[PDB]
Amino acid sequence: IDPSKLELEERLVTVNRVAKVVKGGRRFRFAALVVVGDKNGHVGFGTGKAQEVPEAIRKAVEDAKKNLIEVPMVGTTIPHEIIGRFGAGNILLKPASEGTGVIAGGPVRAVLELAGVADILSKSLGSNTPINMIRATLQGLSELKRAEDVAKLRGKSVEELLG
Amino acid sequence: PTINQLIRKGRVSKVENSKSPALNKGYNSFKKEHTNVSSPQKRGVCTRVGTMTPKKPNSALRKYARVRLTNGIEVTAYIPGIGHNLQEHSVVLIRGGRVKDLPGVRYHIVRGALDTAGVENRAQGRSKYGTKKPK
Amino acid sequence: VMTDPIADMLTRIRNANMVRHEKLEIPASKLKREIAEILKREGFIRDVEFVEDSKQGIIRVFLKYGQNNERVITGLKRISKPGLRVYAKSNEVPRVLNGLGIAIISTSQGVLTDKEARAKQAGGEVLAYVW
RNA sequence: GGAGGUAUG
RNA sequence: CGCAUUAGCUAGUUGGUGAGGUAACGGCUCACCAAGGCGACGAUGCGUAGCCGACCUGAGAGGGUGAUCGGCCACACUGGGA
RNA sequence: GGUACCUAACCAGAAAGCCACGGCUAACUACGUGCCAGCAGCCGCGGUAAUACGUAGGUGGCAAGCGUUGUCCGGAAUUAUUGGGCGUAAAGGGCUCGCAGGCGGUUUCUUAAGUCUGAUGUGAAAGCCCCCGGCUCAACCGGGGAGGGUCAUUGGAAACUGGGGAACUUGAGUGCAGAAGAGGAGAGUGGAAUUCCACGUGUAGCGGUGAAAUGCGUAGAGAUGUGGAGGAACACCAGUGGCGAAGGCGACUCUCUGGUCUGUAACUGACGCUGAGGAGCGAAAGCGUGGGGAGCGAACAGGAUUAGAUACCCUGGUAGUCCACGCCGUAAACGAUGAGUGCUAAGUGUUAGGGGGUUUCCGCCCCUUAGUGCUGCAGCUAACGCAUUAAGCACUCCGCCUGGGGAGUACGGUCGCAAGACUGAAACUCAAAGGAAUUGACGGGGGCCCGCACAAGCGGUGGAGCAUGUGGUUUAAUUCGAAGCAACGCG
RNA sequence: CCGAAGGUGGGACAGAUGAUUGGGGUGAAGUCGUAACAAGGUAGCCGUAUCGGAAGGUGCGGCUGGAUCACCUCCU
Repeated sequence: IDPSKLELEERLVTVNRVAKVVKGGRRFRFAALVVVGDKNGHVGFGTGKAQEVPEAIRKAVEDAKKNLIEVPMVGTTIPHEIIGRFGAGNILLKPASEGTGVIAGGPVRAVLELAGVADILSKSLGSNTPINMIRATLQGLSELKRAEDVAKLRGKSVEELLG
Repeated sequence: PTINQLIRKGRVSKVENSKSPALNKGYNSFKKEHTNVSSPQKRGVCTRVGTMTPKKPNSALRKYARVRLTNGIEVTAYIPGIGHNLQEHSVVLIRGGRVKDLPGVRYHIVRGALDTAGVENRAQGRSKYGTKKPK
Repeated sequence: VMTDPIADMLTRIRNANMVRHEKLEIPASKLKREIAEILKREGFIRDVEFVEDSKQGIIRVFLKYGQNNERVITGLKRISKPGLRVYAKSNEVPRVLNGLGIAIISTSQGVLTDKEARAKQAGGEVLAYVW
């Protein structure tokens, strides 16, 4: 995916001050986690370290732009329920009715709102570590099957699939 | 567990317990039994009024009272605010609320209830210290 | 010992599918054979052969992969198990993956998919989900 | 080149 | 509803014959026969509680409550009797 | 009740407080205070610059209310049916046998208990939900419906579960033919070595330690040769080798005896799996009775070491270790990994078989079972790692876990001669305890390397007199600063 | 005849209280040692027995959740 053609918004999920101990004291760095997305079905996340916070955030954006994925979206919701699982991060994502809006936790919300999903239910069922919740969310979103492509794979019409 | 195991011996919930057990017990004088009645406050008589040292990292002389409640329980209650008028035999009203750094102090004395005077010269959050509005 | 042949057959497919095998051979039974036939009719497997022998027969199932070697069958779950049977009312027959997958219900009309059983207003034992 | 055995602060 | 750190309980007890009694079937009571009945699918014992429509909570499954109003039950200083 | 309601006149006049403002969490400054006074739901504030204490100003959230406490649900997937786990974080019973129970291979017929379905009946009113209407609105009130059950009566369907009958052979077992094995019990036998006893030769120490001593020795030790007594254990073989359910089993021979593996398709034809409670087995220590007793060795004695040394070290040494019977029933009883079954890349050793390929063979190569190791895909895991011997993918059954202490404790019960074992809490208390991995630091850990670091030398200091600085003390003041290296002829 | 209450008696069960006593928990700075964490300076831990002011020591058996250096197999 070329991020130049997409109009990508950036959202700063978290900035953790981490420390490497050395003789004399402690080398602090900042680990920024940022999600970016076009709000039209593409979303990605990246992680950047640096000694200053602005530079950390800049490096996260470049990383995120490298790893964009395409989230299948039926109308304003997801095609079907899925449980995004990654390590201990375990996010359930359920399709919702029109006008429900995005009902998700903090980090999960960033991913879904930047992906441009308008109506979706979610619930974090495992660890709330931001990095792993995001990884679980994108793993789950990456497993969503669109009805049209399923029909092609199974050799049927969409009429037969939906029934 | 297996479904069959669950049938034979079900699940058992964790038994959560009250933070203020002394307030959850009444006393019937006729039967000389403790009743199980939850109360927001209990009346008591001060048997001892003094000061305790807090556990570290804190340091102070924290004013407390040993109170015998109407249900016969003896509890230590913390006296909030600056200065107080409690002595032995002072009748006081206690409420729930631990003092984090005072081991075994699990209740507060309500300022401005029964014998406990309001706090002198208190002007903000007066309602919490039983001080009437000055003019 | 063997306690759920249906579950065991589903697992053979799941495991073979996971490593993108072309075919697998399952020991046959009437009920397993009916499930296999549904998978073909619904386009989850390529073909199913029934080989006779002195014993109970063998079902050779040919798995189906799209372009880019993509697995058509994403997952299989056993629902009704020997330890806990699952029967559904006609109106409570489940849809699987929001209608993108199927459920196989054993009914007095026969071994049907969820859609087929629903059209007949029939319930029964919910054997498996396939998506 | 890697695994297994045989005094106070 | 809880407890197995409650495992055996029952002797009109469980059936039968007959009689008595009841608005009425019935060990409901008696007399005489037999030894049966209940229990690990939790009897018995202990503890706890009026039950419900409903009320509070929860996405739901559930959890808690059983005040006001309605239904049923039980009680009337304590025990028994008519 | 002259109440509601209506009309008229006068008057902004009588009618705003509570909590909070460090983060979670919307809302910051000044002063006082100085680990005191106090605050606190949690992290935590406060020890002379407090946005956390108290006050004041301002701001924020609500508002005739506002806070605190108490109780219930949620968040809590934190008892997980929906919807969790048990290698190392809490959690697999020490292991087997097995009653009840749970679960169960394939075909066909039948039945209709479970299962699905048609109709009928019923689930009061109020309440919740939907739609209307009346109180000036709202609360509230009223009308009409909807909704609600492992519900009952009566028909139907037969795929699955259950019951009955008849078949099938893969599971399981039997027969037949082979194979290995420290599997067990009993009875014998053998060689080495230690100790002791007797004797010959022989003389001054032997033994022990970091160094010594206690101890043994001229009463002839230790060393050396021959023979004998007795007890315990079985070098080499010997191997992530074998066998066993586990504990465990290692000299040889014989007696009795269990199990596993391979081939065969002769036979039975689902006869199977798991298994609470129960029964049996279960290292070492320990216990009872009676034997035995070389070595070893709790306790204990003495010699050392040490500030002390109720220890490590040394010289002795009792129970015990051994045997028979009985009891005890616990281990880091460990693979910290329950049993059964099936499925899912390979490479490579090794143990016991079978079949074959060129053969007298040897052998090499190929295949196949069943074990036992290593590496390693997919997959799994928090990570470490597991990976056809799963910690992967599934299904059946059993056991067990729900923060750390209190505590494997108290009470009760069962068992035991006793020691104790099994079962097994709570009050109270903390906001952690913990797993894996990472960065550094450290080690009386290892490796490598360097330095007036040591070594190889030279001359000093510490002693004396005095100069100077410092500490202490004395002073009216003995001004102030510097305090291991890195303060002290220093500013 | 049946029959409440009451009386006598011995047991069962539950609670309260009790001289004295036993550990347990928690506490801003106490005393004695230094048992564990590195090879923690005698590797540690588990069961058991015995001994000792105290941590603990020792014996028998077991485990690696043991450091350092040598040797035999396995794997790369």
